[PDB]
Amino acid sequence: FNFNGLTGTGVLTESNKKFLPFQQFGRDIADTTDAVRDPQTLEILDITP
Amino acid sequence: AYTNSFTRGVYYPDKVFRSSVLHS
Repeated sequence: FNFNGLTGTGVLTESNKKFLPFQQFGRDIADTTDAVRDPQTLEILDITP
Repeated sequence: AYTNSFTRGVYYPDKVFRSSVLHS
């Protein structure tokens, strides 16, 4: 995938989080990106190895 | 006059979503 220039690999899945309007990505304790907001439909997904 | 601020004055540092963690 390549989401707004951010590249990687994994499995996309529906998510049940509510990003604030000023947020785009979401990290964890390991500091890797776990969720992303689709830049077209504006839905939130979950990235899994 | 003077007053005491107890724990006021905190804002979001970055624009990244986090949940169920403790950040420094």
